[PDB]
Amino acid sequence: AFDGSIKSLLQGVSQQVPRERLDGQVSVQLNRLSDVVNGNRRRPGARY
Amino acid sequence: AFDGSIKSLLQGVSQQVPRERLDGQVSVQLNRLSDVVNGNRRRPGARY
Amino acid sequence: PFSDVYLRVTITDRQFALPTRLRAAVGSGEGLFITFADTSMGGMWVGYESIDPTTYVVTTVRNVPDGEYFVGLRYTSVLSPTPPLVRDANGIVIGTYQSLLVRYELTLKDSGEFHAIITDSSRTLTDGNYSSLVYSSTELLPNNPTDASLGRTIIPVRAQAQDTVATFEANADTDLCILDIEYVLQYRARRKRI
Amino acid sequence: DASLGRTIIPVRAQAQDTVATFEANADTDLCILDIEYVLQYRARRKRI
Amino acid sequence: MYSVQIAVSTRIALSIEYFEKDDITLYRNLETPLVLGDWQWDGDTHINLLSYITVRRNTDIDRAFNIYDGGAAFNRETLDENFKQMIYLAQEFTEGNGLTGLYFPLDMHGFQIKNLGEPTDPGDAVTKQYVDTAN
Amino acid sequence: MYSVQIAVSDGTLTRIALSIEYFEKDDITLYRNLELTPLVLGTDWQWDGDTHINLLTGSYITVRRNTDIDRAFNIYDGGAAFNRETLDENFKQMIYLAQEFTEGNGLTGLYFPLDMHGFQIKNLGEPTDPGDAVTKQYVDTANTAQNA
Amino acid sequence: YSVQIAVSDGTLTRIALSIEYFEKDDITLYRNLELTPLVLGTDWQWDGDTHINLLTGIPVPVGSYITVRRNTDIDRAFNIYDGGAAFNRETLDENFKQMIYLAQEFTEGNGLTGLYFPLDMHGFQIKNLGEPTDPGDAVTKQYVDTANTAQNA
Repeated sequence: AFDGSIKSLLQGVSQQVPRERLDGQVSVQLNRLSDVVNGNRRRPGARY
Repeated sequence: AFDGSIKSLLQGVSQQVPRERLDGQVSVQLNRLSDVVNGNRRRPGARY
Repeated sequence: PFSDVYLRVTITDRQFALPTRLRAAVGSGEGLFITFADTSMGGMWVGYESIDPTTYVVTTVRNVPDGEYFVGLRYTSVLSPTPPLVRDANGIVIGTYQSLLVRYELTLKDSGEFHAIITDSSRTLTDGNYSSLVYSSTELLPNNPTDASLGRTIIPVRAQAQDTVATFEANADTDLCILDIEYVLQYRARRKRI
Repeated sequence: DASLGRTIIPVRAQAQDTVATFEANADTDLCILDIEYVLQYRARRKRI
Repeated sequence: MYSVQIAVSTRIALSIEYFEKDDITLYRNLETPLVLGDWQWDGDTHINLLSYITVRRNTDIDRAFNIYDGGAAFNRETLDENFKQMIYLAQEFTEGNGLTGLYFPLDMHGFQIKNLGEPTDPGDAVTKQYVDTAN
Repeated sequence: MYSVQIAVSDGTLTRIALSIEYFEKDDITLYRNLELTPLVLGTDWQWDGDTHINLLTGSYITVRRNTDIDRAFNIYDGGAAFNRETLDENFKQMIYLAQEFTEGNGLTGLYFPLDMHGFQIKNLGEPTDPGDAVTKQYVDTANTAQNA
Repeated sequence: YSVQIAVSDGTLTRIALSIEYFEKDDITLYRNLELTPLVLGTDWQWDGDTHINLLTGIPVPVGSYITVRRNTDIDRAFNIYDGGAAFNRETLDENFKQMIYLAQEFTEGNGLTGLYFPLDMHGFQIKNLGEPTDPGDAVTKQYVDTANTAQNA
């Protein structure tokens, strides 16, 4: 058995077949942030 | 066990997660100098 | 707090009046959410027991002291990675139909319990809650938030690599920050390449 | 229709003296993601 | 005693503890409980009446007071309250407060039963009833 | 009430609908009318839908619930992730046990003299063994025989 | 779980415990059919933590038996967090084990000591009723039969 690691998660959504997606693209994102420095975390709440 | 060395200390402070910081950046600096040629030493005193 | 269109309100004797701008949403399936607003326990979830249909008065769960609190609505934070790939020296892709995925490794900077679902072309494989906070961590105390400053989680898959879909949900007061992802891949070539 | 699968075809002939075609004129699609082959070549002297 | 107490001949001093004033009920002379407003509360530890008197305590059993799945607060007071309720339930059913029958035969291990009442319908008889043969 | 259910079998009972709540399906048992030997699963009754029981060899049927008493269900190991259901189940087990015991379902015997402050026993049953209690009927009807 | 009995053939002098407990204060001895426990320090001793040694009438006559009983604290929980108790895994495991023990003791009839409501036996029978000694006792069989047969003539 072998191991590995996904390069990054900072290129947002994509809809191409997995053979051609660039490095960092993901399949689904919703109510998240693509923030650098802090990572791929949740968005804050909306204030009234 | 293995060994290693930090590349340099001449890029000042940063606030990104360690995965993404560039080479040479540090976490905290105060009353220091980022001086080349002489290294990362303390600052001189203030004269009246 | 982790809620939408939230307002501040005072609670006395485990009762308060529902603000006007949330009556319409809660009446159409939206989920009411309450949180602490002050002191060390700030940000923690609290629940309710009933809502009077005529006066819109709300009664909270037992043992909540008088003070300031927030009130709002919930939302979800779905995410779904992309399946791994095998790539040789020159960058070509190989083994799309001859590889099997065994596991995921997740590193989290801060998080609580979340929900994970893994499914295949025709059946479900994995399901249930996961967390990175254990019973022997000093981070777990009463009257403190239930979050861990650093941890890891492991999830089994046991299926073909590319015929899979993975999702992670979280709709509670705790964050979900993903720093890195790792996997274990079982692939075995039986002839040289040229 | 099948969401994912594979097929194998034997040739057994000289590599470059061949012609291959794939036809389809029915209600089902035909999407080709990748193609692979098995080649039998054996050098008997070093190169230089 | 922890769940019940008995007074033998105006005022009754309660020594037991309770969660709410609704869990307390009264009975008189091995009787239907006395309807309050026959008795009424006078302070948090005295009962005013409007032979012997018995007091019984019965905490709620349908549900646990705090459910952490339904959003119950995660602090010390809820754990303490849950543990106290659990201990109170043991104090209650340990003394046979609510027992009213059995569905399985009972073995006394050779001991004896005392202070039994006379039968009216076919049941168990006391020694005195059998002693009164006098033929 | 909570842990015991009964069902009269007047010429028609072939299925029974459960009204009690149980921790797991393993805790259910059946007795036919008064026999002390429980019915055999797989030959006289079979589960249908987690809320219905099918009968295979057909008066009243009785249903019993008996939760485990050997251990607490969850043991909090030092490497187990924290959750709420793991506490809810433990707190539920104790309430189930208390409900079972308050109805007298699980009692089996005594090692002390039983005290009663003047109450009675109603459905004592007919003594067979020499070391048993005597009902009013047994003694009353015996006097007539020895009074011919 | 909570009760142990030993029947002596004429040489019983030592007993090996086969039941667990929280503290040594919970154990007591009652001989065979007496309503008074044996006095500690004059009738039996603690030997280590696994054996009990008799001191008075150590050779038990034939047919007599010794019984051991257990009773855990019921007044309060061992650990109260609001009273300064630390929060660990042990403080929860012990709290739950305390409640388990009280159920184990009750299911064997070692704890119940009274009744306040008439019972309905639903047709079941009592077996070992003992023998009457006072007018308020429940007369058992083989006592009515002897009395009735003793006056046939």
